[PDB]
Amino acid sequence: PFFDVQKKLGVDLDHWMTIQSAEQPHRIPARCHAFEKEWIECAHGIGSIRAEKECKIEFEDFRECLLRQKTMKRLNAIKRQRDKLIKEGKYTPPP
Amino acid sequence: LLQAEKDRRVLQMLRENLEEEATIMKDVPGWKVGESVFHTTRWVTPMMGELYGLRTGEEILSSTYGFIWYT
Amino acid sequence: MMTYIVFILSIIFVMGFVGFSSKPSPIYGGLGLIVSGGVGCGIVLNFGGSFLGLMVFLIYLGGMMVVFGYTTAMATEQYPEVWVSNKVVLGTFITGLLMEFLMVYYVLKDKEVEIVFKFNGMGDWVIYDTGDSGFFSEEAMGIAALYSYGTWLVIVTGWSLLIGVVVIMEITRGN
Amino acid sequence: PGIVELPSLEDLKVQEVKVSSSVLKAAAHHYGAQCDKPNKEFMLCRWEEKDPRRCLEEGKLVNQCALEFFRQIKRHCAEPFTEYWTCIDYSGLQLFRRCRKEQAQFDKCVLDKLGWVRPDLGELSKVTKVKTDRPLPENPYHSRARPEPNPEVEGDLKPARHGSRLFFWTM
Amino acid sequence: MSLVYMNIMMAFTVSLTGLLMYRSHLMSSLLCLEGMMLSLFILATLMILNSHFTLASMMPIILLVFAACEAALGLSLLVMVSNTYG
Amino acid sequence: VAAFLKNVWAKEPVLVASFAIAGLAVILPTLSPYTKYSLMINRATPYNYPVPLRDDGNMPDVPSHPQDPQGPSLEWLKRL
Amino acid sequence: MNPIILIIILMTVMLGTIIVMISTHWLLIWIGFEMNMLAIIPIMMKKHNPRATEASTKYFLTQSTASMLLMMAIIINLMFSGQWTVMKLFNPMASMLMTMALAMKLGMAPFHFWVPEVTQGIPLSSGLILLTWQKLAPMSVLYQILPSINLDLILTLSILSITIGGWGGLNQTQLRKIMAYSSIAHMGWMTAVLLYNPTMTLLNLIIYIIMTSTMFTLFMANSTTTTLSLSHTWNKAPIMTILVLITLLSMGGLPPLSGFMPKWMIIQEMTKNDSIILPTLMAITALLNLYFYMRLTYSTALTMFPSTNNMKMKWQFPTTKRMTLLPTMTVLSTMLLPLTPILSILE
Amino acid sequence: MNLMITLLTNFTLATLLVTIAFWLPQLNVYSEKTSPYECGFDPMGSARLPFSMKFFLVAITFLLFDLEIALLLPLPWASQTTNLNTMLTMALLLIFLLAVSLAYEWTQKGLEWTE
Amino acid sequence: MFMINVLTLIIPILLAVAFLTLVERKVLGYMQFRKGPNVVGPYGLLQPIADAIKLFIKEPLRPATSSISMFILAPILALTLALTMWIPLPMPYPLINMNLGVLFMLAMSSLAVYSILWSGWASNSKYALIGALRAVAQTISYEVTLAIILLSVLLMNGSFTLSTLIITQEQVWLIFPAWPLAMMWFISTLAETNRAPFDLTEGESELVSGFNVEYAAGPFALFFMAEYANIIMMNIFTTTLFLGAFHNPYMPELYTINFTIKSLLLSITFLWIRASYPRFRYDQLMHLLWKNFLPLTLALCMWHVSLPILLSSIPPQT
Ligand SMILES: CCCCCCCCCCCCCCCCCC(=O)OC[C@H](COP(=O)(O)OCCN)OC(=O)CCCCCCCCCCCCCCCCC
Repeated sequence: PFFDVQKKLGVDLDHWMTIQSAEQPHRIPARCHAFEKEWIECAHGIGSIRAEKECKIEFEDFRECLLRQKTMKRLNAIKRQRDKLIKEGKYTPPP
Repeated sequence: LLQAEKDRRVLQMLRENLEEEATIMKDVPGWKVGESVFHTTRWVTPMMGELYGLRTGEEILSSTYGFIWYT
Repeated sequence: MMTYIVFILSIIFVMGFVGFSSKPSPIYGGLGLIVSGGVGCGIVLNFGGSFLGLMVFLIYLGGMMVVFGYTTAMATEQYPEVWVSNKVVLGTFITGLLMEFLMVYYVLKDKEVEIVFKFNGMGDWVIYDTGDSGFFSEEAMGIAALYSYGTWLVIVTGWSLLIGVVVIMEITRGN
Repeated sequence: PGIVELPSLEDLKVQEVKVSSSVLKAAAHHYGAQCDKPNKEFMLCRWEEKDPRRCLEEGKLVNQCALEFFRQIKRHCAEPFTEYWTCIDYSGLQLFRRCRKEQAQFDKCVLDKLGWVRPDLGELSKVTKVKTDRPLPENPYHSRARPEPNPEVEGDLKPARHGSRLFFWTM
Repeated sequence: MSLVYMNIMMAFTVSLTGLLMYRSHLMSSLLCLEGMMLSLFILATLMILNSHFTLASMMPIILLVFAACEAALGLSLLVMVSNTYG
Repeated sequence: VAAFLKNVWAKEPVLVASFAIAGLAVILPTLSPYTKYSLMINRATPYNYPVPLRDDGNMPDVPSHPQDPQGPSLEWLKRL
Repeated sequence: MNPIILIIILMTVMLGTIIVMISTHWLLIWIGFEMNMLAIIPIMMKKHNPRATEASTKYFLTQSTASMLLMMAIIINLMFSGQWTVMKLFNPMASMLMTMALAMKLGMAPFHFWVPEVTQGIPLSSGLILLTWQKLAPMSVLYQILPSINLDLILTLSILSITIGGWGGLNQTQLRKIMAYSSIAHMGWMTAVLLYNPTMTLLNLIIYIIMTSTMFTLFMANSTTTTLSLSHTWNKAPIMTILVLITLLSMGGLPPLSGFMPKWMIIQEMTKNDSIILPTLMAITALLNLYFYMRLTYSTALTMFPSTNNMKMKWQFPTTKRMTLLPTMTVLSTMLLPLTPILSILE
Repeated sequence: MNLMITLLTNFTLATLLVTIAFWLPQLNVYSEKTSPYECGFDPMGSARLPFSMKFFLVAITFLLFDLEIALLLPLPWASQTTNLNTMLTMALLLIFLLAVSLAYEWTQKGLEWTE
Repeated sequence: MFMINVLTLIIPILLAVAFLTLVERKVLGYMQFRKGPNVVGPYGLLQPIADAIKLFIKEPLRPATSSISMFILAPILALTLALTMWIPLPMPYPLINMNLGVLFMLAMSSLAVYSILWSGWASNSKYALIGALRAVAQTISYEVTLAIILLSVLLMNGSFTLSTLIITQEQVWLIFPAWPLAMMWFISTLAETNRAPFDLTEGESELVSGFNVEYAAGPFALFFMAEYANIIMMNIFTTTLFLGAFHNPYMPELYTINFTIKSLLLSITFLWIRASYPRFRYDQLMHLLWKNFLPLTLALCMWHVSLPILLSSIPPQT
C-alpha cells in the first residue's frame, strides 16, 4: 500500500534526485534534458495508461537521445559503404 | 568569443560530414539526403560521434580519450 | 593507437569472473576479485570517473577484499593449497563465453543483442563527453550535493550503519 | 524522418582571432570590460532562441568586436602588453597573483594613453540587461501539441444507491 | 547498449550462476554475491557518468556502502556458523 | 560537577579535551559574528556565465553597462 | 540481548518497511530492503542455539541476493528510457527480473525453497515477524509497479506457488513448516489476483496477517512445535486448541469462517473477467490443503481414543505468560464473513 | 596513458629485480641441497589455533568505520555551497554519528583486550 | 623523454634506500655513543654495495612454499606500490599532476597490506600466519585514523590537488593552524612502518618479522626495500603536508633543496626515535589507538568542519 506522506506533510525527500530535470547543484544541463522536458510535458497530467499511446512519438524521441541506437546504427551504415568502397576509390577530401 | 568560434567550428565540421556522406552514399538504396533521426525537427547537440568520424582516427584519440590522462 | 582499451578492460574484467568463479577455495577468490575490481578502476577511470574509480580503489579493494582475505586467512588454514578442481566448467564457459563474447563482438556489425536478456545494439564507435563546463568535476560537485541535498539519504545510510554496529556485535555475542 | 538543413560553407568562414589562451586571458579581461555591447546581446540571442546555426551572424559581430580590440592594442600599446602576456604565459595555471608589475604597468600604458578604467571584481555577474530588435522565439524547439487532459470529477454527490450492490448485502 | 554493458552483464550472470550452482564452500557463495555487487557499482557509475546526470552520482557511493555493512554482517554470520562445526 | 569534571580531567584528559573540542565546535558556529560573511562570499563566486534578459518593458535595475552601479556590489569584499 | 536494543532494532525494522512504503525513489526502496535485512538478522537468533544461526544464514543469502537482483533490474530500468521514480517500469525485462526479485523477497514457487527451513529454525516470535511483517514491503512495491508486469509470469508464479507450496506439508508433523507452506499458498492467491484488482490482494494480505497472527500467538499460549504437542495441550486445556483448529480452518477458507471471504471475493473479481478455468484449478488445490488441515482436525476428539495423554500435567497454578492481543484477533478472524461490505474500506 | 606507462615500468622493475633475486642464488657458484624440512608435528611454532573473535572484530569495525570515513570523504568539496546551515548540521551530525558508534562499542564489553 | 622522467624518479629512490640504510646505521651508532661502519670503504660509503650484492647472493634457503603464485606475487606488489606512491608527490612539479592526488596515495597505501597477508600467508608455518594477521590488524587500524587526518588537514587546502597545498603553505606552514593533528599524524606515520615504539621484535615476542624478516632472502632485500623507501615517502609527504617552502619559479631547485633538507631531517628523527624509546606491548598499542587517538581525531575533525565557516575563510576550490 504505497503511502504518500511527503506530499501530505509538504516535504521533499527523494523528489530532488528523482529525474534529470531537477535543479542541479550548480545547474549543468543533462545530456538528454530537453527531451525529458518534453516527455514530462506530454505525460504530466495523464495516467500512464494513455500516456503510453499518445506520448509515444515524443517518448521514442527521448529514447533515441538516451540510448542512441538508431543514429549509431546510421554511422555504422556509413562505414559499411565506406568499407567496400576502399576497394573502389572514393579517395579522401581531408588532409 | 570562445562560444561563437566553437559553434562555427562544429557547424563547419558537420556540414563537411554532410557533403562527404552525400558523395559516398549515392546509390539505389536511398536514405535520400542527410537527415536527422528524430520525429521532431529542431536543433539537438551533436553526439561527438557524429562530428569526429572518418577523420583519420588520430585526433579522435586525443579528443575523445584526450582529456582523461591529462595532456 | 588502439583506443579500445575501455573494451579490452571490459573483456579482462569479464575473464576474471569467467575463469574465476569455479574451484573450491576462496584463497584464490581474493585474487580473482581484486584483479577484476582493479580492472574496474580501469573502466570507470577511462570514462573519467576519477573519484568514483578511486573509491572502488579504496573501499572495495582495500576495505572489502582486505577484510575478506583476512577472515578467509583466519578461518581456513591451507597446508596443500593445490590447483584443486572444478575449473573445467569455468574454462568451458571461457570458450562458450569466448565465442559468445566473440559472438557479441562479432555480430556487433550494425546492432548486436541477445534473445534472452533485453536488447543491446553494438558496432565499433563510442559516445562521450563534450560541452566543457568551467572548473567542474561534474562528479565531486555531485557529491557536494550529497551533503547539500542528501539530507534524507545520508540519514538513512548513517542510521543503517550504526545499526550495522549493534547488529554485528550483537551477533558476535556481547550480551 | 525530418531532414536537417545546415548553412552553406560560405555562410561560415567569417574572420579569425588567433592568439594563445594566455594573451587572450588578460586582454580578454580588458575587452570584456569595454566590449560586450554586442556579445552579451549575442548571449541572449543564442541563449534565448538556442539553435547554434540560427544566430551565428551575431557570432560574426562579436568576433568583429574582439578583432578590432586586439587591433587597437596592436597599434596603441604594444610592448608593455607583450611583456605582460609573456610573463603570464609562464603559466602553471596562469595565476594573476604572479606577474603584477606588468598588470599595473599595462593598465598604466592603457590608462595613460587610451583610457579604459579597469573594472576589477565588479566586471561581471550582475546579470546584464540588453535590448534586441529580433522578436523572441515562441514555442521554442519542438513545442508540440497538448495532451488533451482528462475531465476532473465535479458536482455534489449523494449516498450510493442501495449499498454494496454485492451478491447480497443491501445497506 | 554499447558493448561494455553486454560484457558486464555477462560478468554479473557468471557471478550469479556461480552463486546458485555451487553450495560447497559458503565463503565462495558470499564472495560471488559480492563480486556481482561490484559489477552493479560499475554499471551505475558508467551509466550515470555517461549521461552526465550529476545529482544522482551518489548511487555508486550509497550503493557501495551497503556493499559492506551488509557484507560484514555476512561474514559475521559466517564465523558464527563455522563455530557450530569447524 | 566541579569535582566530577576535576576527576575526569585528572584521569582521562584526552577524552575531556575531546568533548571540549566537540562541544565548542558545535556551539561556536552559531554565535560568531563572521558567519554570514562566508555565505555571502561563497555566493559571490560565479561558476556559470551570467545570461542576459530582454531589457525593454522591465523595471530598471542591474543595469546594462557593468560599471553602472545599480546591481549588487561585493566592494565590501574589495576592502575587508 | 538487551530489552532496550530489541526496541532499538524492531523500531528500525518498522522504520525500514515504512521507508519502502513511503519513498518514490528506487534507490531508497532498495535501502529499505537492506535495512529490513540488516535489522532482522538480530531478531532471529535471539536464543543462541545453532539452528537459528544456520537458518538465519539461509534467510540472509537468498534474501540479500534477492535485493541485489532487484538493484540489477532497477539499473536496467536506468538503461532503457529512464529516471529514478516509482512507476511503471519501461523495460519488459527489468519488469521480469523485478518480478523474480520480489518473488524471492516473499516466498514463491521457484524461490520458496528457504521458507520452511528458516521458519522451523528460528523461534516463535521471529516466526511471527518473518511471515507477516516483512511480507508487507514487497506487495507494497508490486501494487506500484503492476502496470508493467508481464501477466504470464506472476500468474505462473502464483499458480505454481499454490500447487507446489500448498501440496507440500503433507508428511510434516511440525507446525512452523505447516505455517510456511500455508504462507506460500496464500501468497499464490494474493499474487494471483495482483494484476486484476489489487484491492483484493491487500485484502487477502490483511486477513492473512490476522490469521498467522492468532495462529502463532496461540502457539505462544500453548508452546507447541508439533501436533503431538497440540493433542497434549488438548488434555491440558481445551480452549486454546479449538482456537488453533478453528483458525486453521479459517486458514483453509471454509465457507462460514472468515478465511473463506478472500477466496470468495477473489473468485468474483477473478471470474467476472474472461477465464473461468484457472480459478477452479486453484480451488482444487485449496481442497487439498483443506483435507490435510482436517487431518489435523482429526488430531482431536473427546471420549478420545488413546492418545497417551500422560500426567504430572494437571496444574493448580494458571500461567501468567503475557499474550498481547489474542482475543480481538481470534474473534476477528473467526467472525468476519458477516462483514465485508467493509471490503472497500481497505482501498 | 602516461601514468599507465609509469605502471608498466614500475611493474617491470619489480618483476626484473625479483627475477634477478631468484636467478643469482640458484645461479650461484655451488648450490647444495640436503636437509629435511619437517612440516610434521603441530607444536613447532605455536600449535593448532583457536582463532579468537577479537582480531576479526577489529577487521569488522575497520569496515564500518571505513564506510563512515569514505561517506565523510567528499566533504572538502561540499564545505562550500549556498547552504551552510545544512552543511554544518549534517557533517557534524555524520561524524558525530561515527563517534556514537565508537562510544557505544566502547561502553559495551567490546575491546578491553585482556581476555 | 618520459621514460627518462620515470627512471630519474625511481632509480634515485632505490639509491636513496641504500644510502639511507647507511645513515641509519651511523646515526644510531653515534646516538649510541659509538662510531658506525668505517671499515667498509672510506667513511662507510661502500657499506650498501656490500649489503646489496651479498644479501642478493646468499642462497634461497627454504621451505616448500605451497603456493608458487603468492610467493612471487607479494614482493612484486610491495615494490610496485612503493615505487608508484612517489608519483604525485609535488616536488616543484609532480611528474603526474592528478586532480585528486593525495587520496590516491591514501588508497594505494591502503592496498599495501596484501603483501603482509600473502607474505605471512605462504609461510606454511602456522605461527607466521598469526603474526601476519596481527600486523595486518595494526596497519589497518592506523589506516582508519590517518585517513581522517588527511580528510581534516586537507580541509584548509580546499581541494585535493596536492599542488595547491604548496599554495596554502606560502604565508604560514600548515603546522601552525593545526599542530596537534600534525603530531597525531606523525605518530600515525610511525604506525604502519612499525618503527619503535610500534615495532614487533626478536627474542620472545610475536615474531612476525621473525619469519617475515627471515624468509625470502633476496625478496627480503625487497620487503626491506619497500619498507625503507615507504619510510622516506611518508617523511616526504609529511614535509609537504604539514610544512613546506616558498616556490620561486624560474629557479625550482631552490624549493627542491629546502624541501629535501627538511624531509631528510625528518627521517633522521624517525631513526632516532627508534633508538630512543622502548616498545609497546601489542594490546596496549592497538587499544591505545582506539582509546585516545581516534576520539581526539574526531573532535579536531568536526572542529575543522565547523571552524572555516566560523572565521568565514573557507578555502578556494579552483
Ligand atoms: C594477479 C594480479 C595481476 C595484477 C597485479 C597488479 C599489481 C599492481 C597493483 C597495484 C597498482 C594499482 C594501480 C591503480 C592506478 C589507479 C590510477 C588512478 O586512479 O589515477 C587517478 C587519475 C585521475 O585523474 P584526474 O587527476 O582526475 O584527471 C587528470 C586530468 N583530467 O586517473 C587518471 O588520470 C586516468 C588513468 C586511467 C588509466 C587506466 C587505469 C587502469 C588500472 C588497471 C589496474 C590493474 C591492476 C588492478 C589491481 C590489482 C591489485 C592486486
